[PDB]
Amino acid sequence: DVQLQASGGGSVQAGGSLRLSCAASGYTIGPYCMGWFRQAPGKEREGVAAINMGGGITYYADSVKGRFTISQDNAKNTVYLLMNSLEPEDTAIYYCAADSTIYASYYECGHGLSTGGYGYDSWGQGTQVTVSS
Amino acid sequence: KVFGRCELAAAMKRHGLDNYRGYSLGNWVCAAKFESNFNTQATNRNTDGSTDYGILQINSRWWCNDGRTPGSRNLCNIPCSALLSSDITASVNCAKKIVSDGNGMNAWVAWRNRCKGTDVQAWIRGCRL
Ligand code: NA
Ligand code: NA
Ligand code: NA
Ligand code: NA
Ligand code: NA
Ligand code: NA
Repeated sequence: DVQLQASGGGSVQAGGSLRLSCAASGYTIGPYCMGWFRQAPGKEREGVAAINMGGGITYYADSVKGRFTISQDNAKNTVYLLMNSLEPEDTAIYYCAADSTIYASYYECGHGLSTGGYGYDSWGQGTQVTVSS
Repeated sequence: KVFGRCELAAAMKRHGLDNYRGYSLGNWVCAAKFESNFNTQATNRNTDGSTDYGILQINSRWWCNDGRTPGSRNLCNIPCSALLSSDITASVNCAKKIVSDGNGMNAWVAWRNRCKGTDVQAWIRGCRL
């Protein structure tokens, strides 16, 4: 039974930073991918950042490139999202996500980021991030 | 070795892929077509330093050992080079390990996109099986 638990986030002033972390429990092998998605009020959920647990290659949505850094600790099945230079526009519910499929051939975890989370079968409950104007 | 379609179908059936884990033979021949064009020596280098090997392009970060990415897994417990052999036994055995538990042939994206739901039996049509 896969379970993703995240912590961190909260409120901050524009220009500030927050660090999100997420721990997967219930896997024996994998996940293959872990990532962050977010959903602002009344909007569609969108991708933020992803990482291959196998290899650490990272992927970012154009909206956060250069400001956010995603990282992993493969042995502990944990992923982190360092968010610098936050802006009011980054306010949203942030979701930790994982793709549990152990692909046969190489798979780029950034694929799900723009295809509405395709492949990401497990999701956290959601963590609020609020950035003051 | 570049296998002929029926020749590969025949070899996969001899090694037990026909109906393995709910997948009729054509599924496997079709996956191999879109992964390697039936060439056992096919390899592809990925950005993380891993490499995909063989007729089914099995990845070295998880499934086999080539020594190039220290600390990676070797779930099939074989040297990746065995997956480039003209004898497909190692590729077949490792493919059977890949499709186990909740991991179906979706583990092969090309199979999902080019084979899944198609008339896969056409890949073995006309073959002396
Ligand atoms: Na709405
Ligand atoms: Na891991
Ligand atoms: Na998945
Ligand atoms: Na491929
Ligand atoms: Na390996
Ligand atoms: Na299996």
